[PDB]
Amino acid sequence: GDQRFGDLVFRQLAPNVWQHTSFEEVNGWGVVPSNGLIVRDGGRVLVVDTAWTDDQTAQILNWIKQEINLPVALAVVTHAHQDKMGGMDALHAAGIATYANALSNQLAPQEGMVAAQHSLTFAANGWVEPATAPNFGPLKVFYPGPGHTSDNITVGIDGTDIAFGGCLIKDSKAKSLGNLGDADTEHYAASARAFGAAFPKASMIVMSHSAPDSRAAITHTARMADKL
Ligand SMILES: [Zn+2]
Ligand SMILES: [Zn+2]
Repeated sequence: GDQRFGDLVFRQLAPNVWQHTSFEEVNGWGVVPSNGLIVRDGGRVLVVDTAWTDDQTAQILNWIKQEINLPVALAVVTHAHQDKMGGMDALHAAGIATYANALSNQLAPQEGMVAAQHSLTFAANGWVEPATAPNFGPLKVFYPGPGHTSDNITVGIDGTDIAFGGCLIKDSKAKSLGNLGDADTEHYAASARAFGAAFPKASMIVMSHSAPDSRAAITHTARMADKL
């Protein structure tokens, strides 16, 4: 079921999980949807990724205030690209603590993005170091390796059958991995598979530019990456 607030679209995926969608015209691609998540965790709300712009991100915050009416404690952004970090200033103006891979924060200035306030670091097995992600509630953050970008991270939602692949994962019907300009073509397949292995039971795979899919999205993405 889809709900609308301004230029955004919201779809409920689980009793306490919603997908947020914002659009931007991208040369050679079209009017591209970018998806993120909204998670209600007891008396607070957690956000995964911004919208493409500050104005669109402010609309996510206003929709949370209206439909959920619980304060937004934090946001995790999954890499330093406009569709995931374009709205950082809107989060900061609202007093929301922001987190990103330390590498995302390092790359953010070069990418024309505003860095997150806090940096996440990861173990050699890809799992986030818990001292860098305190009070993340059901969010389980995993760095699968370089793929779509060198800094892309993924998030699993504990207590649900959902795992969010961000821009690393394409749906099971995709014909390419899209723009490979910032991609790691040598490690993409292994990174896609590391994401699948980190959340081995998730049956609903959420991704940035397609509607939620089955685990066939992971298998297919990795098969496409094997040809690179
Ligand atoms: Zn990207
Ligand atoms: Zn993307």
